[PDB]
Amino acid sequence: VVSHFNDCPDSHTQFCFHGTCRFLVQEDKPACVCHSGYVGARCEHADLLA
Amino acid sequence: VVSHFNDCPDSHTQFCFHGTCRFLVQEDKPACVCHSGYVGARCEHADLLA
Amino acid sequence: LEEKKVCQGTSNKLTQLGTFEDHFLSLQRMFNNCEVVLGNLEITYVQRNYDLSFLKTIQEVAGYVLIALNTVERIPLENLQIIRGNMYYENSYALAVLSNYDANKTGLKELPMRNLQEILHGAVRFSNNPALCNVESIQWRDIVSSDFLSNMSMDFQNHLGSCQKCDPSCPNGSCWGAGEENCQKLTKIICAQQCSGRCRGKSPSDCCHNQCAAGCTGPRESDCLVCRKFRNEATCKDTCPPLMLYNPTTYQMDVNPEGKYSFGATCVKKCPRNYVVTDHGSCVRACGADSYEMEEDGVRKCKKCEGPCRKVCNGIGIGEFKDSLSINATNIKHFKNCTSISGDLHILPVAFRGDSFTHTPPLDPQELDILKTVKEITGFLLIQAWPENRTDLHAFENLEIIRGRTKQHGQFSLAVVSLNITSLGLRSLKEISDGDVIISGNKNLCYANTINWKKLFGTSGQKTKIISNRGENSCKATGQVCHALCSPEGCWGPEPRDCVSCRNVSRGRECVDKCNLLEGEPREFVENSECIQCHPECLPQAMNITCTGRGPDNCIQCAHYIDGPHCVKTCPAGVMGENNTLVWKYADAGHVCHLCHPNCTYGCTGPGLEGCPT
Amino acid sequence: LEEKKVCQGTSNKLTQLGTFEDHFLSLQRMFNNCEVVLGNLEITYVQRNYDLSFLKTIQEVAGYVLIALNTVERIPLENLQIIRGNMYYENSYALAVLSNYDANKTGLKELPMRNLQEILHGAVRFSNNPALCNVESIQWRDIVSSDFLSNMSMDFQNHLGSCQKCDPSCPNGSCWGAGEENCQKLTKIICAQQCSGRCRGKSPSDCCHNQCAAGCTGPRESDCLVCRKFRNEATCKDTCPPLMLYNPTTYQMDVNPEGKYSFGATCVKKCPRNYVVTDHGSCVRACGADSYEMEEDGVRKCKKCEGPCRKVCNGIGIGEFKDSLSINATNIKHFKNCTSISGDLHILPVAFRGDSFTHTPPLDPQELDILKTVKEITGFLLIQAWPENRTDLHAFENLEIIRGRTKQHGQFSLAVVSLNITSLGLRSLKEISDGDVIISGNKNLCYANTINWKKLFGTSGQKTKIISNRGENSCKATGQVCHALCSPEGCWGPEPRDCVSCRNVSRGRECVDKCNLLEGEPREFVENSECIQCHPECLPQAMNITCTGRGPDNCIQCAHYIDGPHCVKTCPAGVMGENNTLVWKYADAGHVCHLCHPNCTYGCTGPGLEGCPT
Repeated sequence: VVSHFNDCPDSHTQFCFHGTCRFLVQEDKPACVCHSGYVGARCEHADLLA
Repeated sequence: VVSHFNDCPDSHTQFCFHGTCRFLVQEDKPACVCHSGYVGARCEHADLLA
Repeated sequence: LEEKKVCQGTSNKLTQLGTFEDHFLSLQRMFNNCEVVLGNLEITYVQRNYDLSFLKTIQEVAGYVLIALNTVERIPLENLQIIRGNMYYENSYALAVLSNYDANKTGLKELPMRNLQEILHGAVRFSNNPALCNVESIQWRDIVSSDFLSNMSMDFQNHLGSCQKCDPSCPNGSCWGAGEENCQKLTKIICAQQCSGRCRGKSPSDCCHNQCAAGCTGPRESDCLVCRKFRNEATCKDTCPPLMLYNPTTYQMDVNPEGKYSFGATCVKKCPRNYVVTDHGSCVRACGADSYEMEEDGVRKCKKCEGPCRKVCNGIGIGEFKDSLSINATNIKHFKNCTSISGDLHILPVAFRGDSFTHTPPLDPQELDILKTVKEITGFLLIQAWPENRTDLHAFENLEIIRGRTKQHGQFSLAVVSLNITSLGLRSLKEISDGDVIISGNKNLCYANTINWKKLFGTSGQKTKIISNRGENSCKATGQVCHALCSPEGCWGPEPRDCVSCRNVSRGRECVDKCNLLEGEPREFVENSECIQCHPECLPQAMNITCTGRGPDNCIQCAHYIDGPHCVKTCPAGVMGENNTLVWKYADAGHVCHLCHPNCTYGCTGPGLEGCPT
Repeated sequence: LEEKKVCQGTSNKLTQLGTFEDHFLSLQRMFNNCEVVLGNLEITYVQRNYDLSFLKTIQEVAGYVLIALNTVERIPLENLQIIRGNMYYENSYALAVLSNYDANKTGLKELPMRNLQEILHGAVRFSNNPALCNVESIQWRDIVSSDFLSNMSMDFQNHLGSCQKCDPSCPNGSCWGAGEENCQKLTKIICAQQCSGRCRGKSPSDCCHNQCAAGCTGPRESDCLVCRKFRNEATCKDTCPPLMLYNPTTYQMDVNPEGKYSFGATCVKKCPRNYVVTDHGSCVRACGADSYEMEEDGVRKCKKCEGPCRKVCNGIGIGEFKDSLSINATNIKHFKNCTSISGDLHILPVAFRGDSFTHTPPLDPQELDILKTVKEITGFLLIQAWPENRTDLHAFENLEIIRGRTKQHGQFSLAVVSLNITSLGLRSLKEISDGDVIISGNKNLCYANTINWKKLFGTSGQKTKIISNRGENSCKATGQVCHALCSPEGCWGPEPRDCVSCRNVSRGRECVDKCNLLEGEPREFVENSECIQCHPECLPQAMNITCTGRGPDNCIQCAHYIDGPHCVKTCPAGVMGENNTLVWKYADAGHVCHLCHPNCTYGCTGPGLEGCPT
């Protein structure tokens, strides 16, 4: 089963502020997983409408 | 019989500066006959262009 | 009504906001009941069997459209008409459809964007989604703008079984789905040979207006489907009608009976009261570097700068701070002596903790004092982290006006979330011209709703959200209600110097109940309910007052010599006068000095020459 | 070439300029060899057997068209296309053909205006002109606008019906008189409702652009026959492309790469040298009262004035003055303290004589000194009368600049004809920014052809015309050649006060033989052939020179005391210094000024305390 996901490489570590990084491999780009209550491409801001 | 022009009435006398008035009758409107060397709707200006 | 419901879109690129069924809720929350997305349109991580039926009402996307790792079979975006492409994904594209299959070659098969007819800017990328089919023959030169056809990437590898066909009632088997309606309808490469734009038929008899952006329903400017540049009340103009027209007959100017202000993408009658109004007529956010704003008779304008043309400071997310998140310790020096942030201030925990990704060393919390000179912010203020030793917003004790032109999530203009500060401490705020106010998640912060916030705002339709702070019934316990001097209006803090209106008198900038009118060195007066002291050399009297004015004349008597209606420590003993004379003035018994005789210029003890030794 | 030959157009409505063959000759001398009449077309008294073959080149008439009292067979206006109808004859009409029969029904036979298609403004009038055949069948709603049809007054009662009925080959029996071509080519009431402007066919595949005035050749905006409002380099625009475009996304303004200044009726890339460039790029004559003119880097602009502005006075013929021909006795009180004339200045012989018709009294010759504050003139200056006992232009004595924006007869700026003055007297006229100068008819005036005007125009392409004033020998014998000190360049009168140039040493506005160097009452020095009085504090040198500059710093010896580099009358004694400390000095041996003791506050007559009394 093709992973489609693998651990975030040691070049974008601490790249994610309020979430856990991960490397979706198909297009060679990382992607956070924000916690409940944080929006933003890098898990930067807090969703004030909550 | 040959009547398109008559003498200027005694209210448009001194109305023509450098010409003599004449009251053409078809439309009841005066019309100067400027002397040689003056243009203008009332024989007002001097023609500086020849 | 003629106001299509708008949304703000998202700006997540590939980030997932929690669990699969907690991402879809955030997706459903933002895009439900939408007609015109003003931001972007991300549809990512929407797993099987979810009902994306709310998308059948979206009609425009003023940004890009990103369809990331979905698995749902069919996305009903069958009403999208145009993608203005104001912001590019991957700096190139304005519609990206990437890898819509989970792990085992199943997922998104249908995508019936049958009404999509124009992409004003940007290329299109399809890639790596081996289940989407029947989008394999669409002529992509009828939709994309003729300029970007060199930058389009396309990779169709639907190798998962097969799928239905689309009957030959459509152009050379070019279909968006499978059926009669789900197949393309060209409007750019079937037009006649004398109309530079869209069309609706293989004839010159029905070519569309130059300003229609997707295809007209009539040969006029009031019949366009989507306007291309502007919108003057249901007429897709090109530039809003000017305010003053030229006059070829008399080489002069006039006044347009129908002239509107260019507010962003529409012709409005009058600019909103918090936008800079130029002379041409334009709601500018912050006018030119030379000009400077100044309040006119009820509106804001800006005129040229004479002599010193002072510097202006761009906020975060604009100018040289284009891709900055917070005011980190690599751009705080640029705010060295600002007094007006032509932008908006973001403070995030990355500012203090310091980042390692984009090589940014941490901040020194003492450097945060540089902001103490800021006097107004044109955008918004987003505070998300403060030094823990601090008990209040100390660096903003001089903030006076938050204009509210740019907003956070399109709604909020003052956000103070998840802070450890016991009192807000903006003891000089006067007006939040536009936006909302959220103050929540401050685990120990008392003074939030004592202030009557309804009089700081200046535009109808402004709300406040203050929850999850330190409970009011606990501030009462630890003895934290504000002072007994502050009027029942508000209190930014516990100290008397932090009220909003002193009940009786205000010695300088701190509230007191009674000025010193009989006792105390500073015997002042209560003019304008502000204790103002007088000349110290005035005579102090224990029964009556000392003074009724700053001038040394209003005093009853004087502690030293008196010279007519005015008194001073010593009367003229070598002072300058009129007509170049050294005025000298001798004293008397009752300290009523009298001018010396014009002879002697050294000393003066008796009348005239009776105090002139040699 | 790229531009079309332009006539200027008459304005004498029904005047006959002399006799039948001098009228025609003055008519031929203007409308020969041109294609666009910038003014008005008037064809009157063109009695039979005079050839009018020079009218077949006229294509537009930017005013009205009056055709009266002619008897010639045919007026060949075949190539006329549009009458912009800017002005009007009799306040209503823009084409009047009235009373074209002498006395015996030998009237105007044929007026074959077969290309006249559009009359942009005003109605039409045909009246009392028999022998005019087949123009009574034209359908005029195809020509006149749709809102002027309530003013058209036209009757056709041709007695001598001996004239050919036209072919059936042209619509609805609407011909212009004869031949296969004189048949109306309708372009407005045959367009299908899909068209907005005019067309070239009934099919909806024939609409012309919205700016096509008469018709079109193709369907775009670059194919118009003649433009409607503006003309941007062979593209009939509607408003010149603005200099700054409004960015719809970032709410800011961006410089337009193709912006052009709107100079009158053609989008130019640069205003003329003598036109005030307004803010939003439009060459304008004179801007609003809220502003006032100001020059910079050789171009002119106008900005807002501090508080209330000054007074600027409309010239003759502009604004409220439309009934006026010159500065009659009535309107002269409106020129009280005008430092400029944003307009013209006509001084006709009627001003001093007394206009009996328009109820105004004769002017007092002394009152023509109110115009001594006038310093510049935007338009032109036409003088034809003067109080013929003053032998100079005593009123315009300090006049300095003639912008010449508007010109007389479309060519002349300064015009001084038919006067009885002896010298010009404009001893301060420094530049004639544009136009041409004529000085004729002055029977006795000699000091005119001595000034080299070429250094007064500035803008190339300007020529004087100074003819028939006085044979130089007729005043060379009486010594009326001006002074021997007005250096070879020019001369405005017989006095040294009149020379334009100045030799050796001028004394301000007057020329002199030598400087008060060495001797004289005021000591002087020489720079650029001008002498300025030495500082009063330089000692009168009976030997060599006295000073080398204006300031007391260049003296050879001070008259009184000397405070350092400067020559002072009395050493300082109360001058402000540093730290608010006064300044007292004293004169020693060589009358040199040295500071007092820091103590001596009443000054001092000597060094230290051993100098001020104690």
